[PDB]
Amino acid sequence: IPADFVPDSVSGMFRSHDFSYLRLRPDHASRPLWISPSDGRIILESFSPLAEQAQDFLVTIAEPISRPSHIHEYKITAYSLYAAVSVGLETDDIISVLDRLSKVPVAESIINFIKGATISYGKVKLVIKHNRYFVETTQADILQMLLNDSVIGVHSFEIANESVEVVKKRCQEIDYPVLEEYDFRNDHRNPDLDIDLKPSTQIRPYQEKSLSKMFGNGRARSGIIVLPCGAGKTLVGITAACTIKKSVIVLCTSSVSVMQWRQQFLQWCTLQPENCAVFTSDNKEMFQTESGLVVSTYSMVANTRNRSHDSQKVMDFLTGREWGFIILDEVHVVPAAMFRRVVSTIAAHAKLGLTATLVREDDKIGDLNFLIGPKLYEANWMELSQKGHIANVQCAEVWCPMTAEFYQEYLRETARKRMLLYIMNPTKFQACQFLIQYHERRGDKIIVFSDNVYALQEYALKMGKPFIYGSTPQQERMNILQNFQYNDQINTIFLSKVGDTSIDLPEATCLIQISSHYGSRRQEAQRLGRILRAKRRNDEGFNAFFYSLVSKDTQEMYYSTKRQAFLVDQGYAFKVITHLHGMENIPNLAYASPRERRELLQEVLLKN
Amino acid sequence: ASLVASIVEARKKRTAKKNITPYQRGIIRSLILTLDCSEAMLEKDLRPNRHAMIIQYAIDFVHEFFDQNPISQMGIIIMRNGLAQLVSQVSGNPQDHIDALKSIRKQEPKGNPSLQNALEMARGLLLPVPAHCTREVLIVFGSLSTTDPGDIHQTIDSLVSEKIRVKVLGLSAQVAICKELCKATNYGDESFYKILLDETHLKELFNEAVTPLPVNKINKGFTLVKMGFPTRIFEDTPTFCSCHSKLVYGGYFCPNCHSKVCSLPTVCPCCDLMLILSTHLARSYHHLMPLKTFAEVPTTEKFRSEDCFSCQSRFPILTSSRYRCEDCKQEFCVDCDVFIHEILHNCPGCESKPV
Amino acid sequence: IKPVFERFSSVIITSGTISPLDMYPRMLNFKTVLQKSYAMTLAKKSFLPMIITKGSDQVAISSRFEIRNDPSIVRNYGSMLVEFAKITPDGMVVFFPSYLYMESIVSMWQT
Ligand SMILES: [Mg+2]
Ligand SMILES: [Zn+2]
Ligand SMILES: [Zn+2]
Ligand SMILES: [Zn+2]
Ligand SMILES: [Zn+2]
Repeated sequence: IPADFVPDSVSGMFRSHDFSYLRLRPDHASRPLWISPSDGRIILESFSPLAEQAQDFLVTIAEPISRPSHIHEYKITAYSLYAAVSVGLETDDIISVLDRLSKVPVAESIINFIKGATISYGKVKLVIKHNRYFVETTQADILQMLLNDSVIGVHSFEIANESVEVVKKRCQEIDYPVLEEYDFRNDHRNPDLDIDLKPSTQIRPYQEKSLSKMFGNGRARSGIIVLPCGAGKTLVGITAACTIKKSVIVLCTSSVSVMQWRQQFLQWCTLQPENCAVFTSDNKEMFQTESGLVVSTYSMVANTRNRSHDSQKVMDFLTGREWGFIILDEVHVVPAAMFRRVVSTIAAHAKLGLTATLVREDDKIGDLNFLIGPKLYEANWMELSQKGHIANVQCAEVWCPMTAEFYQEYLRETARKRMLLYIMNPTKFQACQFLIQYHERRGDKIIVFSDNVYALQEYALKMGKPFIYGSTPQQERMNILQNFQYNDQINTIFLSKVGDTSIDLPEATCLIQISSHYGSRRQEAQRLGRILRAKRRNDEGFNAFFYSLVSKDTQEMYYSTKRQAFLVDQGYAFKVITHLHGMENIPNLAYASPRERRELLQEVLLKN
Repeated sequence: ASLVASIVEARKKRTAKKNITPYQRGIIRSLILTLDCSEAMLEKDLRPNRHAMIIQYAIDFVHEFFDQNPISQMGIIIMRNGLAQLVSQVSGNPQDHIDALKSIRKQEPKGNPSLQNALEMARGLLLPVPAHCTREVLIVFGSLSTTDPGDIHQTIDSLVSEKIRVKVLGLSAQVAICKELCKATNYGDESFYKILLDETHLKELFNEAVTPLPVNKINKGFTLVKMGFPTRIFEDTPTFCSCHSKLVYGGYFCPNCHSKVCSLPTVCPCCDLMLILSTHLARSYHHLMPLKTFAEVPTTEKFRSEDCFSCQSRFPILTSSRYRCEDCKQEFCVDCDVFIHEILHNCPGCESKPV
Repeated sequence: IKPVFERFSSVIITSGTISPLDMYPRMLNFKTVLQKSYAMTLAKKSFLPMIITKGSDQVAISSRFEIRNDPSIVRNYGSMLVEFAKITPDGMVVFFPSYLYMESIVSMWQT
């Protein structure tokens, strides 16, 4: 507080929130920045100068809380300041630029926070010499304090691979973080891989920014890069591999993703299909070349329950290979306990994380700081939406009025079956039937998401068009997928948690949700990203269409609000629709007669 | 530093309007706007699409043309699917063509253009037109090509022989055949094949096309024309009209054959003679009596007055915004300069100054 | 050129697209009295050259006979051929390096 700040009569609910004690600079017209020192928040104008230069700086040193079109709510965090000094930045420069572009005097607590969040950059480093995690620090000053720490037990010494994660968490805790910047040009102990950036690949500007933020020194800075759906994370990884030119391993959490990224990699880089050996229960071949790649999903390394000897040979081979680069695509699942064996198993130097969503239910997402590193780059979602790099969606949330026909049983149903009982409302069937009619009238490919296989198959059978879920085999689901894509008999399909994420299905510009998870925001966000990567995200007059059929009179409204609040905070609003269009103009309605409603009620009473 | 750019832009603008001339300009006009409604104007490339904005701008063009020059008839023929379709005969009532254009609103633009067919039937529609009427056609075009049944050059020669001019407002860029049309029809002038740069420029171009055009000395048709002022009645009884054959409370009465009509400025249906009011003929007198431009006096020199002569406001003070009417030796503000030069058509300083 | 040069002295060698000037006396044993060019004293820009190093999908293109039957390069070539055809008002010309290269690529765009 640069004032006396005598408490105002209107500042009672302003529990240290009345931010008028600051002496506002007369350059408030030009400068775009406020500071909120009560919570560390930052208030940023979208209509004053210096904001274009300050946007990347605020992303680097701060995190945004909320970014609508008019005012961006940012927040300096120690995580973001560590990311800033890891990119290469410092407290004094941050304070100087902040006072240069700030309308307001710089707060003492913020000054102290940025002073504290300055790391020993360059002091603590680790290298791998013949699959051995050598902790090579620049001084014995590091060795004294680290041996002063009880966990541990120029100059380089060994720390065990499972102990590497624990000691990385510990050194982050004592705020002595390690930078992992591989000198792949200087290191020739690893086999260099003759892969070249083909002229057929040219890079987007924000992707070039993402590379150069972690290629500022020419070394590969290890961390996270968060890019939206369809941004070209495969292209970014291909460019990083081609400019590293070493043995590289990338694991993604689907065998379909294994197939698709293997063909993407052999397409847009000069690595050879001989050098790429694909590992799965389809085939477990190995490449015998000095340099190349072996791809598998996380399952064929995590599992030890039912493993083949050829799988054992392959995992032995990858254990033997000292890789120079690792990318954990869809990094939201690898910090799970059966999945966080990556450092314990794979000897790889540079650790990059590419994913769409950097959020989850628990705090395992912050473990990537001592698993792979901080966020090296992020692309602004609404900026790419207006840039056409991702889509523009007219989301329409459908508040289906609850039928008492199903509510009478739903209220007296037990808890494990209440969910399946209120998913299956005949009014919801009626609304879905007219919505499918109306969007096939508009000529839009529609994908329907249900959390339950029986509800998915019942909706699919009432449509007369097939279903795909997690228990459907791969051959049947791809047959149904190609039937949907090319065959005009299959105009719409019925997808599930194999369709929510980790697939490339951007044709469906229309999406209707009949069910979802209880509170998993990431499933809903990935379902939105399924159509955010749509092909017609660039044409004029485009707005994608998202629909969520949710039953009234439940907790499902609060559930959907919880699942949607991340997208609302992103900028993907959820508009209110209760009275739909064309409710009786459709002649035939699914389970329209009350006898039909009681029929479906006792049909689902057979299970519930 | 924006005022220097505004000043040099005003200088480069005023270099074109330095020469103001009292050319003989056509009053008995004959304007045709043909419309293409093809696949090209289905592009949403300009918001919302080219078809919608040309519809709206044509509405405005009809209004402006009938307001400024009510002494002409207006015909519109649409182009669609390799056929040119007449939708609006030449008429004195703009409302007919307004309704026709409203029909054109809801229908769908599609097909390919044929300037040969379009201009040929435009010629045929322009055939039974009296000598004093100035036959001229506005053409809008969005294609870069034209499918045609036969030659265009015979049509060009015939149009030149029949003393009809054209002006092309192309959409995308220049088309060489349209340049050839404009040049050969327009005595070698290149001031008729115009391409917009945005929708505001299109608006300005339409406003430019509203104005009457000068005529040539060699194209001499100086004659008289018979005219008749009618008389309006306000009768108690409804009476049958001659034109639409229905009961009318009021209506003008024919000065010659004493019939009655329903609208003006129109020709008689019975004695077949044109009927107007003196307001209608005086409407173009600003074109007949143009206004000289007003000069800003320089900021360095001594000033006759420091506040505006006409609107009575203080002149603002780097440069001097005192637009002087040399015909009345009074300086004025920019707002009054704009209003007198565009909306008004007289200089009140010259009204006060006795001659 | 030896009969020419040794039979006539007042011989003028000039063109519009000769560059570099010295390479022709390099390749042919002759010398000239002065070697200079002329710059374009242009009031405003009238010619706009572009170097297309990449297709619509940021994919590079080349005319190499080995990679000649590449369908993606075909797709790019036909792509901007179509685009320039759509935006070209009056007249446009295409210059391939070889006739066989044409015959192949035109027959399969015909496909
Ligand atoms: Mg699924
Ligand atoms: Zn009448
Ligand atoms: Zn009469
Ligand atoms: Zn004035
Ligand atoms: Zn005057």
